[PDB]
Amino acid sequence: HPVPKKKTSKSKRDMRRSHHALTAPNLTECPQCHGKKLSHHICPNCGYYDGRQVLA
Amino acid sequence: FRNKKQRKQQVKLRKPGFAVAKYVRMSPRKVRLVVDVIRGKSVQDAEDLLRFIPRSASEPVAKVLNSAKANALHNDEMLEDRLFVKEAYVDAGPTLKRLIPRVPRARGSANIIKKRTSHITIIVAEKGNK
Amino acid sequence: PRAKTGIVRRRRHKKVLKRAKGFWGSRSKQYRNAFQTLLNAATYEYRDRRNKKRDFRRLWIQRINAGARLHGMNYSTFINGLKRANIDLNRKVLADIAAREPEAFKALVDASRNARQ
Amino acid sequence: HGKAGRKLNRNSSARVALARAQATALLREGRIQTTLTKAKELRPFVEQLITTAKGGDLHSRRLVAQDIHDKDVVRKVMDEVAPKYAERPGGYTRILRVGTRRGDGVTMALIEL
RNA sequence: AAAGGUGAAAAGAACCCCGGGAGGGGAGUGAAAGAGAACCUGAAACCGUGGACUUACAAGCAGUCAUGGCACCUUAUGCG
RNA sequence: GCGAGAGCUAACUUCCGUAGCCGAGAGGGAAACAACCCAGACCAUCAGCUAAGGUCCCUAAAUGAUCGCUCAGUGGUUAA
RNA sequence: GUAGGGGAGCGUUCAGUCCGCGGAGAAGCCAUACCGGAAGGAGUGGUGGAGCCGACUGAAGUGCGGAUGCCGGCAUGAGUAACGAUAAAAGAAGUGAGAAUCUUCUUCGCCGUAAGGACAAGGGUUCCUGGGGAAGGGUCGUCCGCCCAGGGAAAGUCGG
Ligand SMILES: [Mg+2]
Ligand SMILES: [Mg+2]
Ligand SMILES: [Mg+2]
Ligand SMILES: [Mg+2]
Ligand SMILES: [Mg+2]
Ligand SMILES: [Mg+2]
Ligand SMILES: [Mg+2]
Ligand SMILES: [Mg+2]
Ligand SMILES: [Mg+2]
Ligand SMILES: [Mg+2]
Ligand SMILES: [Mg+2]
Ligand SMILES: [Mg+2]
Ligand SMILES: [Mg+2]
Repeated sequence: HPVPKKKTSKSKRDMRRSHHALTAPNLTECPQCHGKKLSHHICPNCGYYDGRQVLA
Repeated sequence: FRNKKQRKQQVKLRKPGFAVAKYVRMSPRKVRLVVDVIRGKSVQDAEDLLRFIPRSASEPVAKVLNSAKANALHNDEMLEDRLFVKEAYVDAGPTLKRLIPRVPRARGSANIIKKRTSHITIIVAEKGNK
Repeated sequence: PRAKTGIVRRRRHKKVLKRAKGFWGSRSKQYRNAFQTLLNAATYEYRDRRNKKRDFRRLWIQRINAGARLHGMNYSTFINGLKRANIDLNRKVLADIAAREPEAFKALVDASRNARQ
Repeated sequence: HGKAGRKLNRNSSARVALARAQATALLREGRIQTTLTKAKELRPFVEQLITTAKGGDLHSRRLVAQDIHDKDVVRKVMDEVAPKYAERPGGYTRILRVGTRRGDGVTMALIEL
């Protein structure tokens, strides 16, 4: 059964989509290889997290 | 000035800071989400965010951002340390079809369609506001 | 020979459409709903055009007896005493004489009084 | 209000054979990288297993021999790996998160010995 | 079944830049590339980007009339 | 509404007479409301008089004047 | 003022005349506060790039909001429901522009009168090798039963 009654307008619809706004990563520059990494993980560039970890 | 075609031939029409991804098979509605964070901040940040943004649309949006910086830096002789997204936006696409579902009003009903809808374009300028 | 509908419909439609301006959503954009908005729009146009005169009547009166009352009479009493004097066929829009120019309206009041007792 | 000590992802038998296999591998390689949560599961299961191993008796070794099915792996944990941690109050495993992934968008990590 | 159109002429884009690519930005040819091979025009629905005025105690066939604020002055400082 | 029948001297009933409206009739009144009351819209007006209806505030217009009545909110539900 | 009748006209294609306009740019499209009693008609500005107004007369496939009307295009439902058996997968290693998915190793779970193997019908190069990455694959894709090219199929006795 249960279908929608009318089409929804552009206005109300985008009003619905009010909330889907993306949160961009809050970044920080790595103290070691000087490229921007992500908090509480490894800097993908050097591999350094407190001294050194992954080999890249 | 002179007239119409005079202006037409004394002037060649540049496009500073501009580049466009046509036809990337993807839905533009998605791609807008990626793009919206980029727009307005310095092309460096833009490269960073885009490196670290979990959407797959992030990928060709970064691929384009550079080309438009690359166009700015070479063809427009601009300053990469004054550089920022002046504008970016996404639309269109010749939404794809093979038309393999020949439709006799039945038995497959309605499905599929795969939007080509991307058309990602970004435009770079120098701040100079300071 | 045939005459295709070309550029005829489109023109008419474009005209209707252009009549629609600050019209909300669908009304201002797609034809049919615009046009049929414009039917009721006609109705309200002509009828309110006959109306606004009743409206302004109301307003002016509503001022006049206001000032009258500021002086101790009322619209009934004020126009009664004023017109009781063949003096004033004054009538129309006299409201702004009450609003803008008080001393005048005062004199008209006292005139309406001498025309009573 | 669901409240308990355990996490599962798949069924009851699976979470075993898997936690057994991942323990087996981390002890084999010394570091592996897997999805972050799966690593969080792996940590204390393998840690307790390091402690069955130290203490060094045949009993201990046959306890280990239940979860760890590769005789080479167990001999390594028992003879090489176990004893090596001695003055260790217990608990060498640490967890490092690497970063998100392409296909499924899952953040992944290294668990290391 | 639907299915047509670069340009007068292939002169149909050497070379360079971003990219594995697709794609585009220059250069060049051309009257024009505001013609580039998804190549005449290119309406409308429909999706966006920027701007102007606006909106988070109000019951709404979306209009209509009346007045005030604000912004703009190419049939256009007025009955705008 | 009137004058009858069928009906229960019931029906936003059914069937004839008879005026008027609706139908094909906008405007004012009856809060709302085809028919009821007043009045038939050629077009413009930020002019005036009235009709039915009204003149405490939502709403224009006497919180009128004089002689009573009614203390029940009767007004603003019916009878033996 | 509804069916209905009567009167004047507007706009569109074609045709004959008349007057002409156009690469210093036609029609068409775009905007627009002007004109007309209405259908409507001009003024200029932007697009366009090869043709076209005005007048008179004549002829019409000649005027759309409806017909659950026709072809097409694009919305809403929405980033929703789903991604086609609840036989789980795991780590290392390789390759690559990019790998949860392709390759290898080592384990794991599943069928085992099958979910193994061989034929018939039917399908028609789907086989093999080397490539390829558009679409097809319900994600991905370096991969494939998809795309390209080359190769491969042997009968006196089997079946006819
Ligand atoms: Mg609890
Ligand atoms: Mg819990
Ligand atoms: Mg079991
Ligand atoms: Mg003005
Ligand atoms: Mg009846
Ligand atoms: Mg009533
Ligand atoms: Mg999802
Ligand atoms: Mg829903
Ligand atoms: Mg849900
Ligand atoms: Mg499946
Ligand atoms: Mg399994
Ligand atoms: Mg079995
Ligand atoms: Mg795919």
